[PDB]
Amino acid sequence: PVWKDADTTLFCASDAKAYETEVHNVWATHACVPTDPNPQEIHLENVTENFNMWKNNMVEQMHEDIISLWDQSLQPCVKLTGGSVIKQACPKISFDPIPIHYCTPAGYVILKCNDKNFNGTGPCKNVSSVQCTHGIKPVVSTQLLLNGSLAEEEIIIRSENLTNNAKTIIVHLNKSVEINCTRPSNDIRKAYCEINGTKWNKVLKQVTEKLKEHFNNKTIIFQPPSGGDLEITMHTFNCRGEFFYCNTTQLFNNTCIGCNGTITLPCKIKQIINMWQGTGQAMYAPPIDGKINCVSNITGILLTRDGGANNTSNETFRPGGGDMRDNWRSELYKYKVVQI
Ligand SMILES: CN1CCN(C(=O)N2C[C@H](CN)C[C@H](C(=O)Nc3ccc(Cl)c(F)c3)C2)CC1
Ligand SMILES: *[C@@H]1O[C@H](CO)[C@@H](O)[C@H](O)[C@H]1NC(C)=O
Ligand SMILES: *[C@@H]1O[C@H](CO)[C@@H](O)[C@H](O)[C@H]1NC(C)=O
Ligand SMILES: *[C@@H]1O[C@H](CO)[C@@H](O)[C@H](O)[C@H]1NC(C)=O
Ligand SMILES: *[C@@H]1O[C@H](CO)[C@@H](O)[C@H](O)[C@H]1NC(C)=O
Ligand SMILES: *[C@@H]1O[C@H](CO)[C@@H](O)[C@H](O)[C@H]1NC(C)=O
Ligand SMILES: *[C@@H]1O[C@H](CO)[C@@H](O)[C@H](O)[C@H]1NC(C)=O
Ligand SMILES: *[C@@H]1O[C@H](CO)[C@@H](O)[C@H](O)[C@H]1NC(C)=O
Ligand SMILES: *[C@@H]1O[C@H](CO)[C@@H](O)[C@H](O)[C@H]1NC(C)=O
Ligand SMILES: *[C@@H]1O[C@H](CO)[C@@H](O)[C@H](O)[C@H]1NC(C)=O
Ligand SMILES: *[C@@H]1O[C@H](CO)[C@@H](O)[C@H](O)[C@H]1NC(C)=O
Ligand SMILES: *[C@@H]1O[C@H](CO)[C@@H](O)[C@H](O)[C@H]1NC(C)=O
Ligand SMILES: *[C@@H]1O[C@H](CO)[C@@H](O)[C@H](O)[C@H]1NC(C)=O
Repeated sequence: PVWKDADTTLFCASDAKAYETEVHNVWATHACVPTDPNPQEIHLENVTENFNMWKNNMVEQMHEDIISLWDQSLQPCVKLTGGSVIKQACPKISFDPIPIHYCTPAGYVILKCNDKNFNGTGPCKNVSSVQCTHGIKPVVSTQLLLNGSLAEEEIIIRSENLTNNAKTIIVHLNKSVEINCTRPSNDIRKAYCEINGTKWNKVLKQVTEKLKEHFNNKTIIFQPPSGGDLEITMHTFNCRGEFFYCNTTQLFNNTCIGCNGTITLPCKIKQIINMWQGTGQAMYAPPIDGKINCVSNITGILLTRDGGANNTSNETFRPGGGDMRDNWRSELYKYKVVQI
């Protein structure tokens, strides 16, 4: 019953249905094992551990998989990679991320912080031990984190160094905000997302107050990104295979804290993407026919605070994204690998 921080090679578990053609099911059928049918965590009594979500290998462990997963599934007609043009087959596929678990091999375990207000760094008091993590959907997105877990109590602000403006801030919402995005049946690339103005605005209000506590009640200001390539300037995600690019100016720019209706963001489905796995562009074919719809829960926000504001009374925050390791860090933050 003693251990030390260490890294090893993990394996995955998921409930992939062997028959299903959906790319995540297929990727998990041949690369992951069946989920533990008999899990049991082991509370360690009055044991206090330290965690660090910004420096956790599990996150790089998951990243590598999703990159492998996307490489063998979601695959472009043409891939441009620093002066190369590999052409390929690019058939429309079935895409809907499932949860995947991360388990340790014999000789190690994962420590799971259960402080409902854990921020991801430092000390944790109620510490549990698990063999595998819970089911995590590997949802790829910028600006908004969708379909994830929620914070159990207060909205949590996660960062490696709040004081360093270069380090990303992950907001962990305690209440989700539904976001419905549709590309109507037959511009075929035109689409949009609908969001409750009231709900979203109340949540953003609350978020503002949280950041207030972390930044000496200094005026909090939200704005959209200042410069970017579209993947970052817009809220980007994949819905049923298609890459959606939505303009979130109406969430971070009306402030509005008579505005309380249904926010409607304009989006566009882009065949040509700047990849997240590695630098390069990938070009897909045009969209599939019929209404393409994905309703998702917004569960977190990726923010970047402005710099050089030290001499003012304001703090400016803009939605960020691009590095997916932060998206995985969004769910894995409470886990840590220790060798027995
Ligand atoms: C650093 N590391 C290595 C290479 N990367 C880049 O160069 N990126 C820059 C690029 C614009 N310049 C945006 C990229 C991005 O996020 N693409 C993206 C694609 C599809 C979806 Cl669905 C999505 F949500 C996002 C991030 C990845 C990060
Ligand atoms: C510690 O977390 C575990 C996980 O559910 C649970 O027993 C309870 O929330 C906490 N226990 C105590 C004694 O606080
Ligand atoms: C969410 O957390 C905030 C604190 O940031 C709190 O005021 C609010 O009541 C919480 N709401 C829910 C639904 O948990
Ligand atoms: C996280 O919590 C620890 C301990 O309470 C604290 O030292 C650290 O500053 C916190 N980080 C943030 C971003 O709140
Ligand atoms: C946090 O950022 C500030 C500003 O760059 C820096 O001076 C400080 O050393 C950072 N904290 C740590 C622990 O490095
Ligand atoms: C989502 O949007 C479409 C089109 O506006 C609508 O038909 C549907 O009822 C909305 N809600 C859900 C849960 O799909
Ligand atoms: C938006 O959510 C609020 C609760 O915050 C609710 O009163 C209202 O019915 C919702 N709006 C719509 C159009 O469903
Ligand atoms: C922020 O303002 C609130 C006012 O409700 C006050 O109670 C609190 O002490 C202030 N905190 C800081 C860090 O300025
Ligand atoms: C998003 O829409 C607003 C208008 O609502 C526009 O000013 C802005 O340029 C758009 N964003 C981008 C990156 O084009
Ligand atoms: C929103 O901010 C953007 C700056 O990127 C700009 O289009 C616009 O002036 C702002 N909104 C309003 C209502 O002025
Ligand atoms: C979120 O989950 C819903 C229900 O499982 C799904 O229909 C939707 O496609 C998911 N969103 C994304 C972006 O994958
Ligand atoms: C969206 O949120 C509701 C309530 O927070 C939850 O019951 C539901 O499972 C969430 N959807 C997904 C796809 O996780
Ligand atoms: C802004 O303030 C932080 C901490 O107060 C400091 O670490 C950082 O270097 C400052 N930035 C500039 C440009 O002075």
